[PDB]
Amino acid sequence: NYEVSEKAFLLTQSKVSIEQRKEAAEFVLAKIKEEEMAPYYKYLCEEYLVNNGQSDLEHDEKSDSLNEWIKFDQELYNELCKKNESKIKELNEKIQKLEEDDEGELEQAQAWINLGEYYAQIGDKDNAEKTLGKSLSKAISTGAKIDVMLTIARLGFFYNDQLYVKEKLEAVNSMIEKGGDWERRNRYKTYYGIHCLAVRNFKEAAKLLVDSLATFTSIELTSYESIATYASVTGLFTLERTDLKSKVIDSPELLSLISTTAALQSISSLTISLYASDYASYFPYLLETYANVLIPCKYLNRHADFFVREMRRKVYAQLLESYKTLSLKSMASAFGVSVAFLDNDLGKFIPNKQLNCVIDRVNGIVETNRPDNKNAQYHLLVKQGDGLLTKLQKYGAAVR
Amino acid sequence: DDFTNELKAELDRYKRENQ
Amino acid sequence: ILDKIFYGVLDQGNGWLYVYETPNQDATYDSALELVGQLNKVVDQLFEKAS
Amino acid sequence: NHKLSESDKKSKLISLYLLNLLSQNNTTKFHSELQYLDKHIKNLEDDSLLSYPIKLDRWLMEGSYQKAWDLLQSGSQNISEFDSFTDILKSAIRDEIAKNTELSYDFLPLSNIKALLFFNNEKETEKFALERNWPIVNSKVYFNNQSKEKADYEDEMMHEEDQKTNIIEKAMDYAISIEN
Amino acid sequence: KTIEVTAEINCFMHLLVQLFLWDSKELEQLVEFNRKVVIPNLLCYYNLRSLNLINAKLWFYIYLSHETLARSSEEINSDNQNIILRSTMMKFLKIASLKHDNETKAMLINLILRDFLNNGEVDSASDFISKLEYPHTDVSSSLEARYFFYLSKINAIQLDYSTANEYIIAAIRKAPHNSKSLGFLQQSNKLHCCIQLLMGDIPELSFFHQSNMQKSLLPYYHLTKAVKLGDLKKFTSTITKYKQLLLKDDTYQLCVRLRSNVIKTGIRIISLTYKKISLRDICLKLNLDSEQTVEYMVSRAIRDGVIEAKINHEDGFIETTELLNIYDSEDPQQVFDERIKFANQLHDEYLVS
Amino acid sequence: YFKLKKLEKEYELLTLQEDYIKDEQRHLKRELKRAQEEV
Amino acid sequence: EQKIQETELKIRSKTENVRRLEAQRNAL
Repeated sequence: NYEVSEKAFLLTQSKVSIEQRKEAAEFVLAKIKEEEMAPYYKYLCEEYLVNNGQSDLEHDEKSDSLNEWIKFDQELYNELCKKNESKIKELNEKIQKLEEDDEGELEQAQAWINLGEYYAQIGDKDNAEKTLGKSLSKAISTGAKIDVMLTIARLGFFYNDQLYVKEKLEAVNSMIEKGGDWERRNRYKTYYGIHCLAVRNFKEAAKLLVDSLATFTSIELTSYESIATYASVTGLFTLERTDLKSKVIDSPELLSLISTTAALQSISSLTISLYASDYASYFPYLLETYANVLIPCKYLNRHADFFVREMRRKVYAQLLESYKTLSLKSMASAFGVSVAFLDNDLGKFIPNKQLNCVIDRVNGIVETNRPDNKNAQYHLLVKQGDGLLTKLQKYGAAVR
Repeated sequence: DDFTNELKAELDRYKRENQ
Repeated sequence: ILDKIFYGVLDQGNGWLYVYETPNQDATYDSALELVGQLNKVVDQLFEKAS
Repeated sequence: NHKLSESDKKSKLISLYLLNLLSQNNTTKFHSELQYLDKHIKNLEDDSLLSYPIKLDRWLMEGSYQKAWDLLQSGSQNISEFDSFTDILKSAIRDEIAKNTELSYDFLPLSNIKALLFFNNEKETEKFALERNWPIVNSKVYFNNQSKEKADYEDEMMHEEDQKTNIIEKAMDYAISIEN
Repeated sequence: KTIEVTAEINCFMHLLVQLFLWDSKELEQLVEFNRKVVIPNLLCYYNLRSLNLINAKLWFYIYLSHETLARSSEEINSDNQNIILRSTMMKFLKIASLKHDNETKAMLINLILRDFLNNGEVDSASDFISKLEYPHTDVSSSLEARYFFYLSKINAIQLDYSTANEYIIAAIRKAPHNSKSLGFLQQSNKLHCCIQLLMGDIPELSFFHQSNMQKSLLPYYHLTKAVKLGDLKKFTSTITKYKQLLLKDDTYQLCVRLRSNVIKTGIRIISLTYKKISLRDICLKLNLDSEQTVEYMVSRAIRDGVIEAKINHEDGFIETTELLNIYDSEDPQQVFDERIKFANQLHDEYLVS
Repeated sequence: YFKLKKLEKEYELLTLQEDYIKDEQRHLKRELKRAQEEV
Repeated sequence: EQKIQETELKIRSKTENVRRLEAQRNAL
C-alpha cells in the first residue's frame, strides 16, 4: 500500500530526470500485474493526465508520454476479473455459511475483515468502509478496535485519503479507550503527525511525530525508512536547536539506519554542518538533499519552499547572534556564494521579520538589533492585551 | 523556489572555482 | 559566544571582540503570558453561557 | 439626472473649477466634486480638458511635481484660461517642494534647491529661502532647523517632566471613583 | 371611538407591512397613498414622542427601489420625489430636539447620508452626525451597524481611515439576524478590505475566505496582492481587468488614493534598517516608477511621515532609522491610559447592567 | 396645569432623594473598611 | 406647556438608573 503509493508519488512528482519516472512506472507495472489494482491505476493515470505519463489504452491514447508502463491492457481484465470473481464468490459463501451455522460473533467480523482486505487490495473507497463498519457493529471485545485501526490506515496510505481515516481513528479510539497496545499507540501518533502537517500547523505535527518511534515498521502501513526520514526532517524543521542537539543529532536507531542506506542525510551531515555554522557547505548540501530525498517522499514535498527558506534563514539567524558586526560583503563574496544571491535572498527574509538584521545591501554591512528598551515583551504584551479588550467590548455590544 | 536557487547555486560554485 | 556561556559578541568588521550585557528582559513577559491564558479560558466560557 | 440642456463650454467651465479647487490644494473637495459628477469615469476620462487636472492630481499626490509641471505647460487650456489659475498653482507646488526639502535634507547645495523649485536665477531662491527661515552659507543651504518645534499655547502636554505624573494619578483617581 | 383611533393606527401599520410585494402591484403608484396614510392620525400625534410603532425602515424599503432612476428614467432636470421625501424627513428633523429622540431620528440621518453617498456632496454630513449624538440606548443592533457602515463611507472620502476602521469592525459585531448575513454582509466585507488597502498595512483575506463567494474573493485577492507586492505595473493591469467590478460597487475612488500608496509600499519592503542605505538601490527601485522625479518623490515620501529618512546628495547616501520605537517615556503610557478608559466605560455598563 | 405643578413637586422630592442614596453609599464605604480591619 | 413636560421627562429617565443603584446600595 505504502510501497504502491510511494512509487506512485515518485512518477507523478517527476521532473528531475528520466529515470525518476521510469523506475517508478516499472515498479508500479510489477505491482499492478502482481494483484488486481485497476481503479487505483485508473486514478494514477487521470492524476498525471496532460503531463508526460498520458499513455493508456482505455480512456486516452497519447504517445507524447515518456512512460509506457502506465498503459492499460485488456489482459488486465482477465486477471482482475478471475481473481475478483474467486474472492467475491468464496467470501459470500463464507458469510452465508457462517451465518447459516449461526457461528461466531466475531467470525462474522473476520469474514468482513477478509472482505475489507480484498477491497483495499483492489483499491475501493466505499466498498471497504461499508464492509468494515459491520465488524465494529458486531464488537464484543477490544479485538474490534485493533482490526478497525489497521484497515482504515491501509486505505489511507494507498489513496492519500485524510479525512475518514482521521474521523474513524478518533471515533474508534473513544469507542473503547485504554490506549490499546503499544504498537497501536505509535500508529495513532504517526497518523496524527500526517494530519497536522497536512492542515499545516508544523509544530503540532512534530509534537506527535517525533515522539512516534523512529524504527516503527509494519511494511505497508509504514516502513522503517519512511517513519524515520519523516520524523528526522520535521524534527530539524520546526524545532529549536536545543531539541536538535538533544535528539536530532542522533537517535541510536538512525545510526544503524544510515549504515545500510544513504537515503537520510539529515541526522548526520546537515546537522553537523548547521552546528559548525556554514553556508559554503550547508546550503550546497541542502540542495542535494532536497532533490534526492525530499521531492521523492510524499510528506517532504508538502513543506517545500518553507523547508528550504526557514533553514537557510535559521543558520543565518544564529550567525547574526554571534556577530554583532557582520560583513555582508565578506560573506556574500567568499563564504561559498556570490554577492547577489546572499544580498537578495537576505533582503527577502527581513520583512518576514524572523530576524533582527540591520541591513545595508550595497555597503555590505549588517549589524544587529538588541531588544533592550523595547523588550520583545513590552511591545508584544502592549498589543496582545488588546486581544483581551476587544472580546469584552464584543460582549458589551450585545448585552441583555 | 527550487529551480532558481539551483541555477544560482551552480553558477556560484563555477565562479568560486574560477578565482 | 554563540552558545551564550560568556556574554560577549565579536565585531568582525572591526576584527575586535566587544562587550555585551547579560540581562535583556525582566519577569513581565512570563507573568503576563500566564494571565492571558487564564483570562482567555474564563471569557470564552462565559460568552457561551450568556447565550 | 440633469441631462436635458448640455453645452460643451460647460466642460471648459468644470475643468477650470476643478483646477480652482486644485490650485488652493483642496484634496477632499476634488473627491467630493467627482462624487457630484453623474458619470464619474466617462465624463471625466474622455474629456481632455477635464483630464488635465485629473492627471495633475495624481502626479501631485505621488510627489512627482516635475511631471505635473511639464503637463501644465504643454496643455491646450494653458493658452486659453488656465493661464489665470497657473499663478496660484505654481506658488502651491513651490511651497510644498520648499517644505519637502526642509524635512528631508540636513544640507544640500543652493544650486540644487534652485533647480528643484523651478527658478533659473539664484537670487529669487535665496529671497524665498530667507523668507522661509532657512540659514544659508556661501555655496550651501543648511537645514539645521528641519522643523520648528513649539508654536505658542499647548503645554503641560508632551515631553515635560511632572505634569505627566499628575495626569497619571488623575486617570487612576477617576477610575477608582467609577469602580467604587 | 377610543377603539376608532386605535383601529386606524393598527390598519396603517398593517398596510405598511403588507406592501412589500404582497397584494400589491406598483410600489411607486402606491407611494402617494402611503404618504397619505402616514401623516394624519399617526405622524401628527407624535410631536414630542418616538416609538417603534413609527418606523422609517418600512418607508425606506419602499423608497429605495425608486432611486435606481428607472421610473424617473432621466427625462427630468431633478427628481421631484426625492426632494419631497427629503422635505418630509427634514420636517421630522425639526420636531426632534434631542430630548427623547434618538430612535427613529437616527434612521432619518442614515437615509440623509445615503442620498449623499449615491450622488450628493458629503461635506453637509458633519452637522447631522454631531446633532444627531445624545445618549443612545434605544437604537437596535442592526440599526447601529448600518449607521456605522454609512458613517465609515463618509470618513474615507474625508481621508480619515482609522476612525472608519474602528466603526466597520464595531458594526459587524452587532446583528444576530440571518437576514443581514445575506448580501448586506458582503457589502460590509467589501468596505473592511477597502479600508485595509488604504492604510496599506493590509493582511491576507484569510478570514473572508469562508464568508464570501469564491467569485468575489479572487478579484478581491488580486487587488490586495497588487498593493502587497508593491508593483505599479501589477496594480494598473488589475484595475484594467476588474474594471467592471470597481465601477459596479462604486469604489472607483481607490484608483486615486491607492496609487501614491502603492508606490510608497513598494519602497518600504526594500529595507531602511541601517544607519546609511546606499542611494543607488533606492534610486533603482524608484527608476522603474518614474526616473524624472526620483528626488521629488523620495522627499515627498519622507514628508508624509509614512516612513522618515534624511538625504544628503552631496554625499549621495540616504540615511535612515530602524523604524522601531522606545519605551522609556510617555508614549507607551498613553496606550496604558487609553486602555484603562475603555475598561471603566465597560465597568460602568456591567454595574448598570 | 394645577396638575403640572403638582407633578413637578412629586418629581422634585424624588430628586433630592436620588442624591440622598449616594450620600448614604459613600458613608458605608468608610464604615466597611473600619469593620473589616477590626476583625 | 410643552417645555414643562420635557423637564418632568428627564427626571423619569434619571430615576431608573437610580433604581439599579438602590439595589447596589443594599448589597453594601
